[PDB]
Amino acid sequence: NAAAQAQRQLALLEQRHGVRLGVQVHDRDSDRAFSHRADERFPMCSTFKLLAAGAVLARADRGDDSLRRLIRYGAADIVAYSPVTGPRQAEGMTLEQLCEAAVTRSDNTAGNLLLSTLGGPPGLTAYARGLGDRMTRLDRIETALNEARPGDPRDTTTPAAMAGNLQRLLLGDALQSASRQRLADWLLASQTGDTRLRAGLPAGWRIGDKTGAGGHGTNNDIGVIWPRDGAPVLISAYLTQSSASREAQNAVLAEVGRIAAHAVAAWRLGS
Repeated sequence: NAAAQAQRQLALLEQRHGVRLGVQVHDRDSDRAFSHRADERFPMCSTFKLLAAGAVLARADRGDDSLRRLIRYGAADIVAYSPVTGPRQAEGMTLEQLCEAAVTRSDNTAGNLLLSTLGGPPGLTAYARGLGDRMTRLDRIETALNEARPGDPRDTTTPAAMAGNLQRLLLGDALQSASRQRLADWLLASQTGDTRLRAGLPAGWRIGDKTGAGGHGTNNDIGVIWPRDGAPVLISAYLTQSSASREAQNAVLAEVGRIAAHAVAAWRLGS
């Protein structure tokens, strides 16, 4: 069937690029799924920012925080790759501006500032447990969490666990409808994955995605695909142990996107 063909394609792709690849895809239209290593652990890298923004939105939903709250921070708090938070440091930024910077732009200081409102990495882990995710754990802050050492449990998820979180946050009831829309909008506005999953999608399809990259040849992309004419598709793609360049890694993820889009189309056509 289409799921078996997609799984064979992923196995061949993994072998020819010398990587360890973890993928979960779930098409909400046909309700069908396929996966590869979906129960194995992979380093999250910046993909944690999707969860962090979800946790902030959930707090806003229950009145435990406010998206309009102004957060002050110092030059001493700035870490690498902070294109939004760096220039705004003296004036501060609101919680919603920080969520947008973290999700849409992958701003690292923004991610750390979100974590600071959640009780740190332990707060994000607790949030994941509340979503029914028994695997994901965050232990470090940016950029330490990007080490991505094989075998290290810190700062890891599984493709299946993260796909479940995408479902609850974007498509289910973990967030109120308005907050669900905000998160989708921040993800759909991202460009950081233009050469990753999005590059493999048919014309007119959209993806709201969160990328990440780290040590040991780690490069990830997770999100929700909205096809041109179909219900949403959850996708979580984690790649690690590449010996190749970043551009080569990105092209592997683009091919995962093509494999996923073809399976969705095949389920639609009845192939």
